[PDB]
Amino acid sequence: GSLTEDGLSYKEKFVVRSYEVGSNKTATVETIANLLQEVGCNHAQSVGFFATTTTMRKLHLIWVTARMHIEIYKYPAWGDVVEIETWCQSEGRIGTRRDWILKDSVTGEVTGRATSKWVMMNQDTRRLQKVSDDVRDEYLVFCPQEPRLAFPEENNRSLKKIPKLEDPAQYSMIGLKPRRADLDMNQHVNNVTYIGWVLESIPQEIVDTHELQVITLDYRRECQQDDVVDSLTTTTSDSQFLHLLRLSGDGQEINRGTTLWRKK
Amino acid sequence: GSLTEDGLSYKEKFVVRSYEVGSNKTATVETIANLLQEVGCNHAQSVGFATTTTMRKLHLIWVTARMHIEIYKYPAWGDVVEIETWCQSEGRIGTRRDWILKDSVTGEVTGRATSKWVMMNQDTRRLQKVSDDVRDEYLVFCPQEPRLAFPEENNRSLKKIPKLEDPAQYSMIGLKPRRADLDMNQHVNNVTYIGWVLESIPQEIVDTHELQVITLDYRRECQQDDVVDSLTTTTSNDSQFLHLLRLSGDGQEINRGTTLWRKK
Ligand SMILES: NC(=O)c1cccc(Cl)c1
Ligand SMILES: NC(=O)c1cccc(Cl)c1
Repeated sequence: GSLTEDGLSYKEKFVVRSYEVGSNKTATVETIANLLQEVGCNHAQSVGFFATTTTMRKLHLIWVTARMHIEIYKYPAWGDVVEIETWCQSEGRIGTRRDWILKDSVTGEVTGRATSKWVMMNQDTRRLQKVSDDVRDEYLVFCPQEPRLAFPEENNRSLKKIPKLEDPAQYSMIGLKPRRADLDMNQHVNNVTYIGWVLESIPQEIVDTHELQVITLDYRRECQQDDVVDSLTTTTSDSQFLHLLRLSGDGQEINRGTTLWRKK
Repeated sequence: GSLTEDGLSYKEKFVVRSYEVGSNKTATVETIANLLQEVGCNHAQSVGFATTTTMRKLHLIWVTARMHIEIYKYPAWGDVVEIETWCQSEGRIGTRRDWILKDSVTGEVTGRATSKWVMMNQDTRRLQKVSDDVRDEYLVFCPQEPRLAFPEENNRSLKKIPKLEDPAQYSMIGLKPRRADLDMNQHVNNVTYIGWVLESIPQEIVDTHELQVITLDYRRECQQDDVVDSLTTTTSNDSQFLHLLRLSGDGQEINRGTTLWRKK
């Protein structure tokens, strides 16, 4: 992988692996999400970087995902080369946004796009906060100054408010627990695991006859290593679904989301 | 990746990804096992394939009976690991796939693995010896003189594994596969069983030791709607364990294995 000519974005090529594909012999949305995370990590490493600035480490501040939005037009087949370009943009004091463009390496056509919102949090107390002047100054030199959006369209799917699923849910998958492969190097549950858990409550018949086109996921709270999750889904309609992940016992919300599926 | 000069083995280089590492910032044994499977798939594709012409006609497949992996050094995040793989016929019993892992920079062997595969009818699940017609079709892709990753006289790769007796010292109850655990054929990936074995190892061992050796027997599959119990008993500065995976209800065995851990 490499930073582009202007040093304001990063590109990387990936060959889709045999274990990364589903029953359609194309990459799962979880493989795509893992690759987006990997190209995001290589971008931070290439520019001097958890990927925190000098002041953030001193104050015990980290970047945490508030929302992930992914739209796939074509899932790459096993053996195909996919190229991903990623960049960051400051959204003032609210936080930052990381965006991605996925392309077929052979045709150069855009096969997908993603956008994510990140907020600053104290890693010990878990308290959110606006981004400081000094912290902003440290990372602004790595972001394009004019807006560059993967989802430019006014009133698009990436910024829509998501409601809370009401009981009873139409479908459910209960007792989901993370295993050691679900944890990252910091012993926290990988953000991609939550996408898998959302997808667990989609009926098999939808998975078999439809392809996932859009997934928007809000992150409210973490699932700890010893927590148990219930995944809930209700059809709101192409097929559209409303999703809710909550802790198995008290019913404490961890995530909410929506999916849009297209008939094959 | 590429077949070597003589066309009897295959080599591939892999850069270790951010999500592929554990708490030590080096590749998990499940990442290693996934890579072994990937280089095995690319080898079969490069030589014309994962069944021969006669196998497809008779509805016969290759299934893993045993996997044995020994790691001397786990590659760090960002490191390049090179893996060489080859197959050998073991007469009518079946075949063996072997692997050598090396650090690309030093050329030092950092790991090795060996696996035994048997022929099974896809539909009835009945095993069978390898016929001459099938043998003739794949023998041209194997070295004729023996080439063993584990040449040693009384090495760990061929030791008989006993059945863990109740009560187990440790256990992890109610493990269930999710859609990311399935391969393109909708069967549970062989690497998931390694993860489930490791689930019953106490955290203190994972935190202070490194896994050196894992030997795993495969007896029966876990189906998409099955629930598994992972059982471990210490059999021993090195720690050794006896492992058993069984179906949560009737206690039907699916796997048995052993692990050897060395203090960090
Ligand atoms: N991790 C960061 O602070 C950050 C901010 C902007 C661009 C990049 Cl590459 C990284
Ligand atoms: N899949 C096979 O039958 C096989 C047998 C020997 C070598 C290789 Cl590369 C493949």
